[PDB]
Amino acid sequence: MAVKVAINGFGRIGRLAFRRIQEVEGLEVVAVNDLTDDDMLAHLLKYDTMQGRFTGEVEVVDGGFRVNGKEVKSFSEPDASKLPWKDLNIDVVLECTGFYTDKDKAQAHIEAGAKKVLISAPATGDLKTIVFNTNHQELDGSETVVSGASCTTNSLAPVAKVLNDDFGLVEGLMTTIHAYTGDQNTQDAPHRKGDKRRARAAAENIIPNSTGAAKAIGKVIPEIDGKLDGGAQRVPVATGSLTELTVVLEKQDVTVEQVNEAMKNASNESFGYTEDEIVSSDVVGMTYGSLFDATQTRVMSVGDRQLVKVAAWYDNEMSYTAQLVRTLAYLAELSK
Amino acid sequence: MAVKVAINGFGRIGRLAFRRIQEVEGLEVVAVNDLTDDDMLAHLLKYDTMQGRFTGEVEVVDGGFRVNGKEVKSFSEPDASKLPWKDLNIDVVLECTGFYTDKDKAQAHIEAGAKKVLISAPATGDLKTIVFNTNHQELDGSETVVSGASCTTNSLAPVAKVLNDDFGLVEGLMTTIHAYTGDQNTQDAPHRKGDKRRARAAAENIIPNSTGAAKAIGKVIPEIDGKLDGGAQRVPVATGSLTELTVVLEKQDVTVEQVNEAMKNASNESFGYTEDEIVSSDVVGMTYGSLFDATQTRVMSVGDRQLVKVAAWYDNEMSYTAQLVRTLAYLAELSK
Amino acid sequence: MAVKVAINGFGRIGRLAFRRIQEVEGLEVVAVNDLTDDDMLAHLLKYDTMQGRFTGEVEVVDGGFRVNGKEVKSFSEPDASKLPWKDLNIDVVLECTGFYTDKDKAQAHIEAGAKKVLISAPATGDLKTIVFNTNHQELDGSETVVSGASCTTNSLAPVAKVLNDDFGLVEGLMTTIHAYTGDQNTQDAPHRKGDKRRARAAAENIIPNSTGAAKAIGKVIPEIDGKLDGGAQRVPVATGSLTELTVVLEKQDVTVEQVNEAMKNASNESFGYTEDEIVSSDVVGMTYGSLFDATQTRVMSVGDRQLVKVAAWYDNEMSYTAQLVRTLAYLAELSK
Amino acid sequence: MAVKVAINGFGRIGRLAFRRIQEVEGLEVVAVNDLTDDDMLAHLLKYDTMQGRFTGEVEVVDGGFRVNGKEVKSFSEPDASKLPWKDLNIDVVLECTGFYTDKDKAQAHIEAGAKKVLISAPATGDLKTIVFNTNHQELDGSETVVSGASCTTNSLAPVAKVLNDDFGLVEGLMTTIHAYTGDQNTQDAPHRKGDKRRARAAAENIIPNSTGAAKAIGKVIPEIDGKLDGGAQRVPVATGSLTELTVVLEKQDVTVEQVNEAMKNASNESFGYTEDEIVSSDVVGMTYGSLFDATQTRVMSVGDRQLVKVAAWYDNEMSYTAQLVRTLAYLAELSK
Ligand SMILES: NC(=O)c1ccc[n+]([C@@H]2O[C@H](COP(=O)([O-])OP(=O)(O)OC[C@H]3O[C@@H](n4cnc5c(N)ncnc54)[C@H](O)[C@@H]3O)[C@@H](O)[C@H]2O)c1
Ligand SMILES: NC(=O)c1ccc[n+]([C@@H]2O[C@H](COP(=O)([O-])OP(=O)(O)OC[C@H]3O[C@@H](n4cnc5c(N)ncnc54)[C@H](O)[C@@H]3O)[C@@H](O)[C@H]2O)c1
Ligand SMILES: NC(=O)c1ccc[n+]([C@@H]2O[C@H](COP(=O)([O-])OP(=O)(O)OC[C@H]3O[C@@H](n4cnc5c(N)ncnc54)[C@H](O)[C@@H]3O)[C@@H](O)[C@H]2O)c1
Ligand SMILES: NC(=O)c1ccc[n+]([C@@H]2O[C@H](COP(=O)([O-])OP(=O)(O)OC[C@H]3O[C@@H](n4cnc5c(N)ncnc54)[C@H](O)[C@@H]3O)[C@@H](O)[C@H]2O)c1
Repeated sequence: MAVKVAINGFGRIGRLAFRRIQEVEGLEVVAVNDLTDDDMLAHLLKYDTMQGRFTGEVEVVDGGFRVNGKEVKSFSEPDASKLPWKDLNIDVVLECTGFYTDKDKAQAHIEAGAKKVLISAPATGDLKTIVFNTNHQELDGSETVVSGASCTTNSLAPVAKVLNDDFGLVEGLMTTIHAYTGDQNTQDAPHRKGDKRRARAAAENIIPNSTGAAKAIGKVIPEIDGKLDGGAQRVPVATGSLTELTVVLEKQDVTVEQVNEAMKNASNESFGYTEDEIVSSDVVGMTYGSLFDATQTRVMSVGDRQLVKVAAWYDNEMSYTAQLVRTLAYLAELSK
Repeated sequence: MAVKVAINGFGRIGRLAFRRIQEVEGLEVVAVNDLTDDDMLAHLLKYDTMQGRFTGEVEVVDGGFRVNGKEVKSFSEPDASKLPWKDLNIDVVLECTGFYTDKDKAQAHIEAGAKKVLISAPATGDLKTIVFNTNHQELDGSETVVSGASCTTNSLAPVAKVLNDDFGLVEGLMTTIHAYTGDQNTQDAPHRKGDKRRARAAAENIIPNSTGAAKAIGKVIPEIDGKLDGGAQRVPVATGSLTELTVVLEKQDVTVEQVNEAMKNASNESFGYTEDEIVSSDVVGMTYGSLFDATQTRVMSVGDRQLVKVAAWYDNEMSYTAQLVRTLAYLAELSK
Repeated sequence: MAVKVAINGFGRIGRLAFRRIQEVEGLEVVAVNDLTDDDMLAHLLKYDTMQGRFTGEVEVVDGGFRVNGKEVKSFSEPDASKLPWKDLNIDVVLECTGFYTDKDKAQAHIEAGAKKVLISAPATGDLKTIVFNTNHQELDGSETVVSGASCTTNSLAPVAKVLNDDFGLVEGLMTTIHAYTGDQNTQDAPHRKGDKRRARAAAENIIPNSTGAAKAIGKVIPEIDGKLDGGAQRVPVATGSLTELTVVLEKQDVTVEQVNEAMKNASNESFGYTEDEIVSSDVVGMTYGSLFDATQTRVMSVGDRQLVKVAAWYDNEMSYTAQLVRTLAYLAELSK
Repeated sequence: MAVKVAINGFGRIGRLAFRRIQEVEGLEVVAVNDLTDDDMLAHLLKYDTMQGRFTGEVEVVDGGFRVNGKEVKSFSEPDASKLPWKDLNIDVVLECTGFYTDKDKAQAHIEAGAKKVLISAPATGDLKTIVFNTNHQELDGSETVVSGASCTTNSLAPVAKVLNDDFGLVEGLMTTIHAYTGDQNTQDAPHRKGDKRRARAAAENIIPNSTGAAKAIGKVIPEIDGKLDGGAQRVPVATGSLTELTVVLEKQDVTVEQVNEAMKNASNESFGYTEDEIVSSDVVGMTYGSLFDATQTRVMSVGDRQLVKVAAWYDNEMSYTAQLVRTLAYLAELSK
């Protein structure tokens, strides 16, 4: 029998993690918690605007919903500490609500009976922040709370690591041209968090916004802590994003071909490499955490001084989710 | 000195009502209530994605904000019954939160000290529902709570009235191809009201939805109560909407020219008439409650049996708001 | 060996017909003609914004491109009469350029050597217009030029037939809320055809437009010729469309349940039936020609007089394409 | 009497240039040329998706259209060399077709009888490239063909000049997150220029693309020739754009406040300054060629090595047009 997973917050990441977990043996979602009725949950699992119809069968049943014959218990409890995790034998909670993004707060799940908690976002507190295939080996299995970092962090980390390992990273600035997300308002309206830019119509604007991804890349790659920073422009695509990274390197006389070859060599199931002139919708549903795009590599040289820019695609939904589920699996396998 | 208006809910309609009130003498907004800080409020008044920069000067001051030298007191009180309306001499509350859409609930403003309440939506309970220039003369000045109807009701009313007055309305069905609004989710997510369609990405879908507009047109035009019904398709424009009305008329041998001439004759500052082949973005900001579009008139005749279809544009924002503020002005003038 | 297909115009419908043909045994595309280089053709086959990555392998070769090991000859010839159809043994041309939508013009392919021509649109001239599973049996195999009708015609036909067969169709009007297409301008600009509405920014507007679908439904269902008419509102989704049909029926005391059951009974691989509260993106990629949506049925009754409204979803792209390919297959099978 | 202007290509820039010219005394548009009928031209002048209704009156007359009582002659001649510029006394052609972007080609207008040509784009050949208020004083009045550079170049120039003048520009890389434009396809289709990216659905994608803006900034600012490079991401807003510039400076220990103060001091009617948290739709219609946005300034410092990033907004339409008309006015004034 599988590792028993409970998803807290059946949102974009929660539901896609659910879908992704269907295709990973030894992981089962036995429970889902949100703030809504079961008809809504089943409906949002079946139908997904950007990610497509769920392929299996979804049925509403007493106390939850059944997916391909398998019963998922569901709950409507805003306070995680009151969830029946001890009774259900939860091995790991995928904390995907956006409201427990901190070690202390996530501990609610451990009190409620979960053995571990993996947060679908950056989190404050004394915990590890993990981008799979960049630093997942920093896990030893004894962690009770882990962060899977952010989508952007997952797109950035393998890129920054190659730049650092192969060229020496001096410093850099990043912009992610990022799809709009649920914390953005549909029409211009007050924003819960006081952000005057997330306050504006999501799908009608280029919207500058913050992110920690680059500032907190040091949590994932300690040897470059403090060397990156940058922000985001939220733009009107519902999913699919691009990280542009502009860097100063230690190596001199760096060429486009050298940067690209180095990226290619470091490719794996988390870090994709393409030379095709693709655009954002081509990466919707992709399971790479980061797709390095060699067509966008630039090297500006003035005398002995070089700036190097690179760009990596990610589906800020599915790319992140696939990374999150890998980390989940690995976290489980090490714990047993 | 002016009629003293308080806007409850500085939302899309609230803020646009504020802007529209700036250009109507004898009306002042002296107070605004919402659920946010003053920086947000001032910012959302200044900048508006679809409706353009606010032309005057907006400044944050102690206890509110100043618009062109005029002080607006602001509040952060989700329970209307606790607002200082008595102390401020509120003559009318523009109820624009979407949460007091019922005579009894809106009564909280009366208890708080407001003389009158006008609700920016259809509302249940023993009150009048008013589309300016279609039934505003049903007001006598003694009403304490009034509904300004919906945007769709305001687009539909003058059209249905002409159809009825001039041709006899037997029955009809309506569809409004309607811009998305703030009650719709940015990304597929749980919907507060359990509506599986309003739950979906607002700007990425054709989304079928309900409305009362047609079913409750009887509140505005009693002589055609129960003769209309229909729904909405929410589509990805951030504002600007079209109402398509398909009717069976008692008059025989009706022609396109007849329908069109009849609409033109009935035109005023609430009901515009056009023969130009416009599209939705051409009516953004317009102050007609309803723009009859003659180019879309159709008459299908099979023997003696005719179906007649017409279409009317409205800016679900500014068109409704202009109607609302006319009704507010009139309600005030009759009260004195 | 398969029926030998040439696709003229590797556009939206051309490429999707290509994809669809890959999964239908006894049909092969041996030739493609457009107005561009092979790199472009291959690229647009591989990547598709709304329809997803092509699953197989696509490679540019000398004189064309190779798909999963199979060679496709390609051409760049604007005058179809000059195509090497005789030399290539073309059994059927999928005419998908939008520029040969007439029997006489399409004859260019017969002169160039193709045995038959099937047009991806309504076409003038002495030829048959075919919606698969509604009137495809009107084909005997001796036709040299055939039209596959339009996307709208395919969504409307099975619906209209069931209304007529089961209830008696007196008359009706139709609106399709339709995704924007390639003959719509990106930004407001002159339009090649003089259409002041198709001239406007496709993805920023609700745009009223014509269609023949309903006026020429008589070509597909002769027994209701002249009884339907209507138009379109083009809206900003890149694909996925909805047909609303409002009708007068002969049968009295018709209920929603009756209309819905009658539609359900008529369902097949061309005509789907759903009771789920889906939205346009849920039909992207679907292969039904028409998805009847029971949640949108309405019956308006005033005394003895009834209006009945129904709505059917279609992917104006894939739904039409799947229909087109079925008709192509059938046309081939009857010819041999 | 005014400088007699003829607009070649009544497109986005052409029509907006027309509108802008209505509010600049001593400039008249007496003639317009495009590839379409007068009804379309007049319609597209009246109605504008992003830029709003034309305020004055537009009327179709014999041989052109009348704007506020003033006759504009119109033509339908793809070959500029055949235009009746001698007969009409054209002082300056605003070359806005996108098809004459080269000194030699634009010379067709001089042969046709125009005294001068100003091109609404970067242009090859022996001519000056002008960004108003950055290098317009490089004009002496004897030029017959001039380029007004690109929208991006206009947003970047005043920024780059300040960085250079005040800090010493070593090198930099730029990204413009740019609104989609008319040479982008509506749906994925072959692209006239073989660009596999401009080939994609303009409003559904983040689309990487080239620009010369930065590489040819050296035409406008010769003292920094060859020190900048960069590209674009076309995203789904219909207008309004942001230029991010990441730079290495000679001055050490630069702060955010220094960069911002430096930008503020250089502000004028071409180069605006804001500290407001605006978004793209807030700059639609603005007449600054560049709006420097202080909220986005970043300085990354690792020991003694700094990267400085800044961003300036521009309405790629109206910002560019306003700059183009300023350069037109000035070019005329010096010529007389
Ligand atoms: N959308 C993305 O690109 C993306 C990518 C990576 C990481 N993330 C992170 O994942 C988290 C969620 O993001 P999302 O886009 O899935 O958001 P979402 O809003 O789609 O989903 C959050 C869900 O949590 C539910 N919820 C809220 N409070 C709850 C409570 N206390 N108890 C139970 N359920 C509750 C909501 O009802 C909602 O369904 C955030 O921290 C976010 O930053 C998002
Ligand atoms: N938007 C339209 O096109 C449209 C048209 C006509 C009528 N309406 C109606 O107007 C009302 C508001 O619409 P909107 O589009 O402006 O929505 P919105 O979300 O912009 O406005 C809601 C505003 O009210 C505030 N609010 C919510 N609860 C509150 C509380 N109890 N106390 C104080 N403030 C509170 C919110 O913070 C927000 O500012 C709804 O009834 C809606 O149906 C909307
Ligand atoms: N939803 C839809 O877009 C859809 C659905 C049903 C039917 N149709 C019809 O099918 C046809 C094609 O539709 P589409 O959207 O795929 O077209 P499209 O705009 O994508 O382009 C069709 C292709 O024809 C090519 N072509 C090849 N030879 C040509 C020549 N001789 N002249 C002109 N073009 C040539 C063009 O380059 C283009 O790639 C049209 O008749 C259309 O109305 C489209
Ligand atoms: N943001 C912008 O759209 C923008 C900004 C700066 C510069 N520009 C540049 O200005 C130019 C115009 O751009 P646009 O956006 O207005 O393009 P557009 O397609 O909107 O307008 C081009 C117009 O020229 C017409 N035309 C008239 N005579 C022609 C002929 N002889 N041959 C070919 N076409 C003819 C076309 O019908 C069309 O209306 C291009 O160089 C473009 O790069 C565009």
